Amino acid sequence: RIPEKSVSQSDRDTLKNLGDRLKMLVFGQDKAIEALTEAIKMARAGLGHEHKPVGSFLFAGPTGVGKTEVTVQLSKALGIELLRFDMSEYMERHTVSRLIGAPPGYVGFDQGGLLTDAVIKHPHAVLLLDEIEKAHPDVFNILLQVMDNGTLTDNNGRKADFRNVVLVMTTNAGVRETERKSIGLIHQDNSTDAMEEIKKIFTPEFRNRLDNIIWF
Amino acid sequence: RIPEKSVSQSDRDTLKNLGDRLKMLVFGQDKAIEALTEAIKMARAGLGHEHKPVGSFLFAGPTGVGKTEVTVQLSKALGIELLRFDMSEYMERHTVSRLIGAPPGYVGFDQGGLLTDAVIKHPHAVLLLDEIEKAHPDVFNILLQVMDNGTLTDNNGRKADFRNVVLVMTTNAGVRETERKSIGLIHQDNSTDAMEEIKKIFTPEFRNRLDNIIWFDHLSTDVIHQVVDKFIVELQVQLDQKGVSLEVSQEARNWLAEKGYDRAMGARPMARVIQDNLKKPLANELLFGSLVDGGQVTVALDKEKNELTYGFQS
Amino acid sequence: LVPMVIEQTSRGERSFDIYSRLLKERVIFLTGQVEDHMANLIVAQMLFLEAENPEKDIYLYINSPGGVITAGMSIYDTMQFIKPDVSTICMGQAASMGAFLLTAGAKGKRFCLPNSRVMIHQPLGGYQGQATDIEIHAREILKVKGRMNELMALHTGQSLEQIERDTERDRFLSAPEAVEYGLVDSILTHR
Amino acid sequence: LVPMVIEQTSRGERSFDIYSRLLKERVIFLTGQVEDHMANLIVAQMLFLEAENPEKDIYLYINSPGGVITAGMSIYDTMQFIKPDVSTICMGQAASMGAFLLTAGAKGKRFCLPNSRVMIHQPLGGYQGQATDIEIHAREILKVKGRMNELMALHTGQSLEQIERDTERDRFLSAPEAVEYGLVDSILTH
Ligand SMILES: Nc1ncnc2c1ncn2[C@@H]1O[C@H](COP(=O)(O)OP(=O)(O)OP(O)(O)=S)[C@@H](O)[C@H]1O
Ligand SMILES: Nc1ncnc2c1ncn2[C@@H]1O[C@H](COP(=O)(O)OP(=O)(O)OP(O)(O)=S)[C@@H](O)[C@H]1O
Ligand SMILES: [Mg+2]
Repeated sequence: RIPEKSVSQSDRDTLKNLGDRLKMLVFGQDKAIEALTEAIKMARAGLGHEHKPVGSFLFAGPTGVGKTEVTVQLSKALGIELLRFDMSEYMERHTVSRLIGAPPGYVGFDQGGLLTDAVIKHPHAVLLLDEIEKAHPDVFNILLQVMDNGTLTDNNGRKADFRNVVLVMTTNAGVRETERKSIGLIHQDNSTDAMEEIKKIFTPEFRNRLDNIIWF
Repeated sequence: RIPEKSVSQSDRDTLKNLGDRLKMLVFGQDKAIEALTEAIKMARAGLGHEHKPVGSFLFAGPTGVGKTEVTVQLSKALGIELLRFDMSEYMERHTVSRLIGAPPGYVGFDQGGLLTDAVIKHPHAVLLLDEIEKAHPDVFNILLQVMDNGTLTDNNGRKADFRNVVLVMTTNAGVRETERKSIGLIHQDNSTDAMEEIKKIFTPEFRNRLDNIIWFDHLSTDVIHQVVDKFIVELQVQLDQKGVSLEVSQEARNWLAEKGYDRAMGARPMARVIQDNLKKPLANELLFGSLVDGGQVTVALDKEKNELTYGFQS
Repeated sequence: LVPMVIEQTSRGERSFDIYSRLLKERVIFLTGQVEDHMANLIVAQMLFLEAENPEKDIYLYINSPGGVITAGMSIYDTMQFIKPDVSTICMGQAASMGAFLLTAGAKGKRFCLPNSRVMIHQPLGGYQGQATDIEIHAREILKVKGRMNELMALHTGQSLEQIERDTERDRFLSAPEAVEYGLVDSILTHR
Repeated sequence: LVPMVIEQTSRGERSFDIYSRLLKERVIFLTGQVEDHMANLIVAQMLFLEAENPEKDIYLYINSPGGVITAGMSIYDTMQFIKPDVSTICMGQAASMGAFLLTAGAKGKRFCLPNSRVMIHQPLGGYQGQATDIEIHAREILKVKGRMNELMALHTGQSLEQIERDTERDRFLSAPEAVEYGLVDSILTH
């Protein structure tokens, strides 16, 4: 019950024209579109990871500067659902249970999980975990297996495998340091401070799994 | 559903060649393969523990050193189910009810336990607990009986058999202490804090019933060269399905290894450079272009340019 | 009272003092007479910043009236042992020990303000003691005095005779004159 | 003792001293005898606020009663170097270094109160020692004194000879009269 575009591999007209269609819709993010388009092309060319997701992307840049527009338009072009989750709500230690689901014997066990149910219902979709930096460290740990293995076991035991979805995470960690100039009389070279700040905020295990960190 | 006694000749050949096969797939980390292969040999030989699992091993090492690859490949080599339980989900004490099941009279009692049901369904299998450190400390208590008594009771009272299960837990607890730079005129010693972290993270009783604690060393430059070859082989298999062929010059392999070689990130960056340098250019050609059919791709590097020179002759 | 300042991070905002927050950016603040406890604090900040980021360059703000020579040796030795290149910027005046630590900074990064001041004077050894004790103690200042002249001479590059001639009595050097003499390489360029 | 004001932040309200809370509002209270520690502290606050906003100016309420010129000169050097100008609002006693520092403020942004008084006089140091040492001190002290008169005259724009004559002896200038002299642009509107 999908648009039938994804099932047909021979329909490569969309992929070649994906960049042009996306570029007209979003301006100033041609570099991001090129990286995003090329990643999907290899995934559709049979070079995708056998068990990992299609592509893990960390959208780091200024807020409001064409980060969520590429995600919504991409879903329409690829004929897949858009799964948007706000990480601001999931900032407490126990919020993780909402996504995976509460274990047996506790309230909320009947609820399969906000994230697990959505991926199971829509195996092909775009997962937009906006404000990822705000998310609790426990949530980051769950994502490690997602990129490495591709499946999140739920409370009921069903394996929520999603290797076709494209994961996009929006953050504003780097824009902060670059925007703010150094302190002291003599100016300091802060070209590389943005990457170092991202390294501190995100554990090395999380960063290593990511395919590429898009820059806006 | 366990290996039969009086092992056959065919099974014998697999056991002696297991170490060689695992080393080819996972280069370096010879000590880890020696502990797993020797434990399996003793169990089949009949010298295994009467009421304990085949082997309980804690693989603590830097990221990308193959802590989980040695376990995934082991299941493939032995043709046994891989019971991979991610411990990131079990980050709180309440999550223990998922592994052993909810007690009678509470919701989810009917669902049962994932760990008990999985082991019962697959007595002979490799139990991989990834990110064990990230789980709550209380969860480790459940493993005590498994490592010593070899049985874990379920909510209904059913007892699982762990005598044939290979318990392997991967952790990166000591990575933070070793990578951190010491402060002072004289550089402080290293590799000692990593062991101390495991002692702090795991109780003495947990470390007292472990068959061994294998430390995975950082990947060397020579090892990375083999890793690049392994990734190229995977790309060749994918291309063979489409009929395309890929040939990479020895010089190009050495150049690519240096570009992506990272001690802290291990082998995972090699996949990233392979994806960007090789998969991305081929992707456009594979969909529409010469690589659509025939392939015969040849890739080399120009010393003066210091960039890859792709060739497509269908 | 030390003013409090706020910083921002994804987790939240932490409250830090003005000196600590500026010390997070590798900017040290040397101020007041040189005491053994003071020098211990300054060197400690250098060792901490060395581990944090060796590639970056520290900025030791030397604004002091000088003090005990022994304390400065710890700062001078620490400034060299660390891998980063310490940049010494004078703000208001440079005393005897202040000047020596100013010149000790890495060549090519030393800077001074247009209205900065400098001064170098022979160490003072006035004390009363036993005749035998005076000779032993007096011998030490000669070695340190010659040692101090030699160290600045290497950084400044002027011959030992030039330093001896100028150090015969108290001498003051303005900011433009400092660059000419070679104590520093250039004036602080506009940000 | 100092007050505890609860500022409003998204995560949670944080108590702060009156100096720190007003420092968030680009206020840098300068007061007391000029000292190296005091001067070092004041410049640290200004550098921190430059990062917050380069375009916005940094207020400066000066109530210093005078002190060592070298300690006070530190703020003058940093003030010119920093991109955001400083509104030198003189609401109290302004000694030689205090008034000199007050004059350092960028044109069009300075301020002064009519009730207050602003005096400018030559620095006086009673150095004692050998005749040769006194001569050396006399050279540098006159040299820096000339430097102070030359830099001060540059911003106001008045002839250096006039400023030197006025500073030859101790004199006091009324705040309204200071506007005519050029020390400040004009008194507070209201
Ligand atoms: N760079 C851009 N190019 C095109 N449209 C944009 C761009 N930035 C914002 N928009 C528009 O902003 C509208 C409002 O969507 P928002 O979610 O508020 O912003 P957004 O930039 O899409 O995403 P975030 O979450 O704000 S970064 C979208 O429908 C876009 O049309
Ligand atoms: N020693 C190795 N030899 C060959 N390939 C390796 C090795 N280590 C890692 N790789 C490659 O890197 C891939 C991913 O390695 P992982 O299994 O994620 O490493 P890991 O250190 O077990 O990871 P954690 O558990 O997340 S710290 C493997 O599938 C191989 O392609
Ligand atoms: Mg792993």
